[PDB]
Amino acid sequence: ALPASVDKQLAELERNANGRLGVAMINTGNGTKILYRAAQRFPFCSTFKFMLAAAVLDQSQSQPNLLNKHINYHESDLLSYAPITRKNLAHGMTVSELCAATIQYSDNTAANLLIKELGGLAAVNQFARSIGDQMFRLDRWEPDLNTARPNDPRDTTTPAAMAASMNKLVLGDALRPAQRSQLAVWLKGNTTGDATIRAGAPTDWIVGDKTGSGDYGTTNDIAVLWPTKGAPIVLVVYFTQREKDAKPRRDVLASVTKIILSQI
Ligand SMILES: *C(=O)[C@@H]([C@@H]1N=C(C(=O)O)[C@H](SC2CN(C3=NCCS3)C2)[C@@H]1C)[C@@H](C)O
Repeated sequence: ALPASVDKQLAELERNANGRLGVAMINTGNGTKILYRAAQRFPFCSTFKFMLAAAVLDQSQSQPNLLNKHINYHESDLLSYAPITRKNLAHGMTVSELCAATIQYSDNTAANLLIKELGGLAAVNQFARSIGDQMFRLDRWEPDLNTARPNDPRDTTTPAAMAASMNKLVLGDALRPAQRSQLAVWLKGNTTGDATIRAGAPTDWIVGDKTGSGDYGTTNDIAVLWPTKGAPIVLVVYFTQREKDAKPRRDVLASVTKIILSQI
Protein backbone atom coordinates (compact mmCIF):
# COMPACT_ATOMS: atom_id res chain seq x y z
CA ALA A 1 0.00 0.00 0.00
CA LEU A 2 1.00 3.64 -0.16
CA PRO A 3 -0.64 6.28 2.14
CA ALA A 4 -1.08 9.68 0.40
CA SER A 5 1.05 11.35 3.09
CA VAL A 6 3.99 9.00 2.46
CA ASP A 7 3.60 9.20 -1.32
CA LYS A 8 3.89 12.98 -1.34
CA GLN A 9 6.84 13.00 1.02
CA LEU A 10 8.81 10.35 -0.88
CA ALA A 11 8.08 11.91 -4.26
CA GLU A 12 9.28 15.29 -3.10
CA LEU A 13 12.40 13.71 -1.58
CA GLU A 14 13.10 11.75 -4.76
CA ARG A 15 12.65 14.81 -7.03
CA ASN A 16 14.71 17.15 -4.87
CA ALA A 17 17.62 14.63 -4.89
CA ASN A 18 17.34 14.10 -8.69
CA GLY A 19 16.96 10.37 -8.30
CA ARG A 20 14.70 7.30 -8.41
CA LEU A 21 13.75 5.78 -5.09
CA GLY A 22 12.54 2.21 -4.45
CA VAL A 23 11.10 1.40 -1.04
CA ALA A 24 9.48 -1.61 0.55
CA MET A 25 8.55 -1.81 4.20
CA ILE A 26 6.87 -4.85 5.75
CA ASN A 27 5.54 -4.51 9.28
CA THR A 28 5.44 -8.07 10.51
CA GLY A 29 3.28 -7.14 13.51
CA ASN A 30 0.20 -6.31 11.39
CA GLY A 31 1.27 -7.42 7.87
CA THR A 32 0.98 -3.83 6.55
CA LYS A 33 3.33 -2.85 3.75
CA ILE A 34 4.43 0.46 2.30
CA LEU A 35 5.61 0.15 -1.29
CA TYR A 36 7.09 2.87 -3.54
CA ARG A 37 8.37 1.84 -7.02
CA ALA A 38 8.66 -1.50 -5.27
CA ALA A 39 8.18 -3.63 -8.40
CA GLN A 40 10.84 -1.78 -10.44
CA ARG A 41 14.39 -3.12 -10.81
CA PHE A 42 17.30 -1.38 -9.09
CA PRO A 43 21.05 -2.24 -9.03
CA PHE A 44 21.55 -4.00 -5.75
CA CYS A 45 25.30 -3.31 -5.35
CA SER A 46 26.66 -4.84 -2.15
CA THR A 47 23.19 -5.61 -0.77
CA PHE A 48 23.35 -8.90 -2.70
CA LYS A 49 25.75 -10.10 0.01
CA PHE A 50 22.74 -10.74 2.25
CA MET A 51 21.36 -13.23 -0.28
CA LEU A 52 24.83 -14.78 -0.61
CA ALA A 53 25.23 -15.27 3.14
CA ALA A 54 21.71 -16.79 3.27
CA ALA A 55 22.61 -19.18 0.43
CA VAL A 56 25.69 -20.35 2.31
CA LEU A 57 23.57 -20.90 5.45
CA ASP A 58 21.09 -22.90 3.37
CA GLN A 59 23.98 -25.03 2.01
CA SER A 60 25.14 -25.59 5.64
CA GLN A 61 21.83 -27.26 6.44
CA SER A 62 22.90 -30.38 4.57
CA GLN A 63 26.63 -29.88 5.29
CA PRO A 64 26.83 -29.34 9.07
CA ASN A 65 30.64 -28.90 8.82
CA LEU A 66 30.54 -26.11 6.25
CA LEU A 67 30.63 -23.00 8.48
CA ASN A 68 33.80 -24.26 10.12
CA LYS A 69 35.53 -25.12 6.82
CA HIS A 70 38.88 -23.30 6.76
CA ILE A 71 39.65 -21.46 3.48
CA ASN A 72 43.36 -20.73 2.92
CA TYR A 73 43.01 -18.10 0.19
CA HIS A 74 45.88 -16.26 -1.41
CA GLU A 75 47.01 -12.77 -2.31
CA SER A 76 45.62 -13.18 -5.88
CA ASP A 77 42.13 -13.41 -4.33
CA LEU A 78 42.50 -10.01 -2.58
CA LEU A 79 40.64 -7.04 -4.04
CA SER A 80 40.83 -3.31 -3.41
CA TYR A 81 38.03 -3.46 -0.88
CA ALA A 82 38.86 -6.47 1.29
CA PRO A 83 39.83 -5.20 4.75
CA ILE A 84 39.08 -8.37 6.73
CA THR A 85 40.33 -10.97 4.23
CA ARG A 86 43.44 -8.77 3.96
CA LYS A 87 43.85 -8.78 7.77
CA ASN A 88 43.65 -12.58 7.94
CA LEU A 89 45.62 -13.45 4.76
CA ALA A 90 48.47 -15.20 6.57
CA HIS A 91 46.16 -17.61 8.42
CA GLY A 92 43.03 -17.87 6.24
CA MET A 93 39.42 -17.75 7.43
CA THR A 94 36.49 -20.10 7.98
CA VAL A 95 33.39 -19.88 5.84
CA SER A 96 31.53 -18.49 8.88
CA GLU A 97 34.16 -15.80 9.30
CA LEU A 98 33.91 -15.01 5.55
CA CYS A 99 30.13 -14.60 5.82
CA ALA A 100 30.57 -12.27 8.81
CA ALA A 101 33.17 -10.21 6.91
CA THR A 102 31.09 -9.93 3.75
CA ILE A 103 27.95 -8.87 5.71
CA GLN A 104 29.54 -6.68 8.33
CA TYR A 105 32.36 -5.02 6.39
CA SER A 106 31.19 -5.64 2.84
CA ASP A 107 34.44 -7.45 2.14
CA ASN A 108 34.60 -8.09 -1.62
CA THR A 109 37.17 -10.94 -1.47
CA ALA A 110 35.02 -12.69 1.13
CA ALA A 111 32.03 -12.43 -1.23
CA ASN A 112 33.86 -13.90 -4.22
CA LEU A 113 35.32 -16.67 -2.03
CA LEU A 114 31.79 -17.59 -0.88
CA ILE A 115 30.39 -17.50 -4.44
CA LYS A 116 33.15 -19.98 -5.41
CA GLU A 117 32.32 -22.10 -2.35
CA LEU A 118 28.64 -22.31 -3.37
CA GLY A 119 29.47 -23.30 -6.94
CA GLY A 120 29.25 -20.04 -8.86
CA LEU A 121 27.00 -17.04 -9.56
CA ALA A 122 24.13 -19.26 -10.79
CA ALA A 123 24.10 -21.06 -7.45
CA VAL A 124 23.18 -17.80 -5.73
CA ASN A 125 20.47 -17.20 -8.29
CA GLN A 126 19.08 -20.70 -7.84
CA PHE A 127 19.02 -20.19 -4.08
CA ALA A 128 16.90 -17.07 -4.57
CA ARG A 129 14.51 -18.92 -6.88
CA SER A 130 14.26 -21.71 -4.26
CA ILE A 131 12.82 -19.24 -1.74
CA GLY A 132 10.35 -17.76 -4.23
CA ASP A 133 12.45 -14.75 -5.24
CA GLN A 134 11.98 -14.46 -8.99
CA MET A 135 13.56 -11.04 -9.44
CA PHE A 136 17.01 -11.34 -7.88
CA ARG A 137 19.70 -11.70 -10.58
CA LEU A 138 23.44 -11.87 -9.93
CA ASP A 139 25.32 -11.53 -13.22
CA ARG A 140 28.89 -10.47 -12.30
CA TRP A 141 31.45 -11.06 -9.57
CA GLU A 142 32.85 -8.37 -7.31
CA PRO A 143 33.95 -5.69 -8.03
CA ASP A 144 32.33 -5.45 -11.43
CA LEU A 145 28.66 -5.59 -10.37
CA ASN A 146 28.82 -1.94 -9.14
CA THR A 147 28.36 -0.28 -12.53
CA ALA A 148 24.70 0.40 -11.72
CA ARG A 149 23.99 1.60 -15.26
CA PRO A 150 20.64 3.08 -16.40
CA ASN A 151 18.19 0.46 -17.56
CA ASP A 152 20.75 -2.35 -17.20
CA PRO A 153 19.09 -5.37 -15.51
CA ARG A 154 22.34 -7.10 -14.60
CA ASP A 155 22.88 -7.37 -10.82
CA THR A 156 19.39 -6.07 -9.93
CA THR A 157 16.37 -6.94 -7.84
CA THR A 158 13.18 -5.14 -6.90
CA PRO A 159 12.50 -3.64 -3.46
CA ALA A 160 9.41 -5.84 -3.08
CA ALA A 161 11.37 -9.01 -3.87
CA MET A 162 14.28 -8.16 -1.59
CA ALA A 163 11.94 -7.22 1.28
CA ALA A 164 9.96 -10.42 0.85
CA SER A 165 13.22 -12.43 0.79
CA MET A 166 14.55 -10.71 3.93
CA ASN A 167 11.21 -11.42 5.65
CA LYS A 168 11.26 -15.16 4.73
CA LEU A 169 14.92 -15.61 5.62
CA VAL A 170 15.29 -13.59 8.83
CA LEU A 171 11.75 -13.62 10.21
CA GLY A 172 10.12 -16.64 8.58
CA ASP A 173 10.76 -20.28 7.80
CA ALA A 174 13.02 -20.26 4.67
CA LEU A 175 15.96 -21.40 6.88
CA ARG A 176 16.30 -23.77 9.82
CA PRO A 177 16.44 -22.05 13.25
CA ALA A 178 20.16 -22.06 13.94
CA GLN A 179 20.79 -20.71 10.46
CA ARG A 180 18.11 -17.98 10.59
CA SER A 181 19.45 -17.03 14.01
CA GLN A 182 22.98 -16.76 12.63
CA LEU A 183 21.84 -14.59 9.73
CA ALA A 184 20.32 -12.05 12.13
CA VAL A 185 23.41 -12.05 14.35
CA TRP A 186 25.51 -11.21 11.30
CA LEU A 187 23.17 -8.38 10.21
CA LYS A 188 23.02 -6.86 13.71
CA GLY A 189 26.82 -6.70 13.83
CA ASN A 190 27.02 -4.71 10.57
CA THR A 191 29.60 -1.93 10.73
CA THR A 192 28.72 -0.01 7.55
CA GLY A 193 25.17 1.14 8.26
CA ASP A 194 25.33 4.11 10.64
CA ALA A 195 24.54 6.78 8.05
CA THR A 196 21.61 5.09 6.38
CA ILE A 197 18.50 3.31 7.80
CA ARG A 198 20.06 3.33 11.33
CA ALA A 199 20.38 7.13 11.17
CA GLY A 200 16.61 7.42 10.52
CA ALA A 201 15.47 4.97 13.19
CA PRO A 202 14.94 5.56 16.94
CA THR A 203 18.18 5.22 18.89
CA ASP A 204 16.48 2.59 21.12
CA TRP A 205 15.70 0.23 18.21
CA ILE A 206 18.15 -2.42 17.04
CA VAL A 207 18.94 -2.41 13.33
CA GLY A 208 20.48 -5.27 11.37
CA ASP A 209 21.30 -4.21 7.84
CA LYS A 210 23.41 -4.58 4.69
CA THR A 211 24.46 -1.47 2.75
CA GLY A 212 25.48 -1.05 -0.89
CA SER A 213 26.55 1.71 -3.21
CA GLY A 214 27.91 2.12 -6.70
CA ASP A 215 28.11 4.40 -9.69
CA TYR A 216 25.17 6.65 -10.63
CA GLY A 217 25.28 7.72 -6.96
CA THR A 218 23.50 4.45 -6.14
CA THR A 219 22.84 4.33 -2.35
CA ASN A 220 21.08 1.23 -0.93
CA ASP A 221 20.36 -0.29 2.45
CA ILE A 222 18.31 -3.32 3.47
CA ALA A 223 17.38 -3.92 7.11
CA VAL A 224 15.42 -5.66 9.77
CA LEU A 225 14.46 -3.28 12.55
CA TRP A 226 13.68 -4.39 16.09
CA PRO A 227 11.39 -1.77 17.69
CA THR A 228 10.79 -1.11 21.39
CA LYS A 229 7.22 -2.34 21.00
CA GLY A 230 5.73 -4.74 18.46
CA ALA A 231 7.11 -7.19 15.96
CA PRO A 232 10.16 -6.72 13.67
CA ILE A 233 9.94 -4.55 10.57
CA VAL A 234 11.69 -5.13 7.23
CA LEU A 235 12.81 -2.02 5.31
CA VAL A 236 14.53 -1.97 1.91
CA VAL A 237 15.58 1.34 0.34
CA TYR A 238 17.24 1.63 -3.03
CA PHE A 239 18.19 4.92 -4.61
CA THR A 240 19.97 5.84 -7.84
CA GLN A 241 20.69 9.12 -9.59
CA ARG A 242 21.05 10.73 -13.00
CA GLU A 243 24.79 10.97 -13.72
CA LYS A 244 27.48 8.31 -13.53
CA ASP A 245 29.64 10.35 -11.13
CA ALA A 246 26.77 11.45 -8.82
CA LYS A 247 27.72 11.38 -5.18
CA PRO A 248 25.84 8.84 -2.98
CA ARG A 249 23.09 10.29 -0.83
CA ARG A 250 23.11 8.34 2.43
CA ASP A 251 21.01 11.15 4.04
CA VAL A 252 18.21 10.36 1.55
CA LEU A 253 18.00 6.86 3.01
CA ALA A 254 17.94 8.19 6.55
CA SER A 255 15.13 10.58 5.48
CA VAL A 256 13.14 7.80 3.81
CA THR A 257 13.42 5.88 7.07
CA LYS A 258 12.19 8.86 9.11
CA ILE A 259 9.21 9.26 6.76
CA ILE A 260 8.25 5.59 6.78
CA LEU A 261 8.73 5.02 10.53
CA SER A 262 6.62 8.13 11.29
CA GLN A 263 3.72 6.21 9.71
CA ILE A 264 4.05 3.14 11.91
C1 LIG B 1 29.05 -2.67 -2.14
O1 LIG B 1 28.11 -1.92 -2.26
C2 LIG B 1 30.44 -2.43 -2.67
C3 LIG B 1 31.40 -2.63 -1.48
N1 LIG B 1 30.52 -2.57 -0.29
C4 LIG B 1 30.50 -1.38 0.25
C5 LIG B 1 29.66 -1.07 1.25
O2 LIG B 1 30.37 -0.69 2.17
O3 LIG B 1 28.37 -1.27 1.43
C6 LIG B 1 31.71 -0.60 -0.23
S1 LIG B 1 31.22 0.81 -1.31
C7 LIG B 1 32.31 2.17 -0.75
C8 LIG B 1 31.70 2.66 0.60
N2 LIG B 1 31.78 3.99 -0.01
C9 LIG B 1 31.66 5.23 0.56
N3 LIG B 1 31.42 5.40 1.81
C10 LIG B 1 31.93 6.74 2.18
C11 LIG B 1 31.65 7.72 1.10
S2 LIG B 1 31.92 6.69 -0.35
C12 LIG B 1 32.14 3.59 -1.38
C13 LIG B 1 32.48 -1.63 -1.05
C14 LIG B 1 33.33 -1.11 -2.20
C15 LIG B 1 30.73 -3.38 -3.83
C16 LIG B 1 29.75 -3.12 -4.96
O4 LIG B 1 32.09 -3.31 -4.26
